[PDB]
Amino acid sequence: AGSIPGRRS
Amino acid sequence: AGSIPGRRS
Amino acid sequence: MGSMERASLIQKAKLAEQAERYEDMAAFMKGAVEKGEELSCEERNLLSVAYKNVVGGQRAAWRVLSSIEQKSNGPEVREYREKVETELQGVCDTVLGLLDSHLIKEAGDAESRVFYLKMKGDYYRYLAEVATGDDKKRIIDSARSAYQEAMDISKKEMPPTNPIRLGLALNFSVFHYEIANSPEEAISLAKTTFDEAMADLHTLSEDSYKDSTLIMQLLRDNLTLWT
Amino acid sequence: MGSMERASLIQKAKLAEQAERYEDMAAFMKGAVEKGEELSCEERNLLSVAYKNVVGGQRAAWRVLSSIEQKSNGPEVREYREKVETELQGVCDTVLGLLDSHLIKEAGDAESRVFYLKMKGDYYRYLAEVATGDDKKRIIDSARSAYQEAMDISKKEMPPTNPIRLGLALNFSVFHYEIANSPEEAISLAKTTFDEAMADLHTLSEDSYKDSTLIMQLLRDNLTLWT
Ligand SMILES: *Cc1ccc(S(=O)(=O)N2CCC(N(C)C)CC2)cc1
Ligand SMILES: *Cc1ccc(S(=O)(=O)N2CCC(N(C)C)CC2)cc1
Ligand SMILES: [Ca+2]
Ligand SMILES: [Ca+2]
Repeated sequence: AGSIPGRRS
Repeated sequence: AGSIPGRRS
Repeated sequence: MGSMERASLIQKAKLAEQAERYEDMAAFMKGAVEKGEELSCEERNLLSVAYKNVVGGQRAAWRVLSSIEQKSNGPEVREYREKVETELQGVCDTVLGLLDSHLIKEAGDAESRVFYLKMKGDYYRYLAEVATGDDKKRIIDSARSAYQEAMDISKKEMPPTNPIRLGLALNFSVFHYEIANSPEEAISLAKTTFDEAMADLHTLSEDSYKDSTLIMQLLRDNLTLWT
Repeated sequence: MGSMERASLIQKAKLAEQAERYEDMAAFMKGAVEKGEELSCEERNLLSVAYKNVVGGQRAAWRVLSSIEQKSNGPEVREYREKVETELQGVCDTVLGLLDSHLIKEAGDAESRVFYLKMKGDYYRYLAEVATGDDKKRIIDSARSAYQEAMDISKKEMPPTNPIRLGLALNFSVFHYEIANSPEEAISLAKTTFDEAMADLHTLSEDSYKDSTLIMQLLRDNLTLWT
């Protein structure tokens, strides 16, 4: 299950 | 040009 | 970072991202927050990206060590898992502290307030991932409460395709599935979010359509795994 | 790490590698070296892997920032490049300090002594990558001197297929090409090393053959780029 990656602007 | 990667045991 | 200009901290956070120096990036953005001014949309994203990378590396390490520890059951694996766990909790507490002093209370527009409340839910969720027992219960309720307030605002104030609204619903659905032991609530939220976004896509430009459909595919990816 | 047992530091270094926590891994291995006992083959490799990962991330970041700085020519890019550069130099100085106090002087077998002298050449080479001017000259000579002593021992004491001998020759050839502005010396060393290893492969077991040919392919990869 994946949350928002959120690791690149 | 590549040296020994050397980053995994 | 008290002696560095706000604008220089922001510029260095962008450089740190390019250099894949995420601990530096987070320290620069913490310094920028502590200048006391509200953050722009771009600055909020830099803050979030920095800490998501830092805590993401810690979570990955904690999971590796926790798996080794579980298979083992000397003190070294437990001790080192505890060290990583304490570091992870410290980063989560730092982010939560920035949100509480004073990002959330000064956030009056729906876009900023929902963004920060989603962060608050996420970092309580990361605390919940490593918590054990009754402390876990209150941490779980803190995550749920933050996500729920963000959801309530987002449904009143943002269109169903708004990427922050979509990402909030995605992460709250993961909370339900992975933390709260509520897979049916997770599935229902993901399905309803996806369907309401689909019905609103016709209103969007080409660029906004791309932004929204990318997150919709993440909702569908979870639904595929969960059903 | 003075209060932690040597064996616990080694065990935690192995866990840190699995968790991709290379700064921790390097700190554990520094603590193990500072116990004052000589290192086994496996322990030397853990020390080298830890620091190569730490300095490798710093070098990659320094190159990103140096490229941005060169394209730009406020003070922020230079200041941040300098910060990363100083951190990188500090890690190199730490490794060189461990080698000087007292790993090299206690290393009497060819395998350990060549290993440590190759490290010494590598970390002076990383210092040379960021050095400017006449300081660069003495740093370059320090790298050359360490590699040359390692080469002299390796040619007297190890077969031409030994993986440490091969990796030393590979890295010294990179030094010649990239640092010393001696591409012809780099090519000659890589070619001679490859050819002498090829002629010795018949003596090896299947597993040793795999070890040696993997490094020989790296020599060939460089020769392909250089010719
Ligand atoms: C939880 C969250 C954070 C940020 C967004 S975003 O700003 O719309 N966006 C999502 C995709 C990312 N890639 C394009 C890099 C960038 C940030 C949405 C939800
Ligand atoms: C410079 C150097 C260091 C180490 C070696 S090694 O021990 O023979 N070996 C090379 C390949 C690596 N992969 C198999 C992971 C492991 C270490 C050779 C040269
Ligand atoms: Ca100012
Ligand atoms: Ca002891």
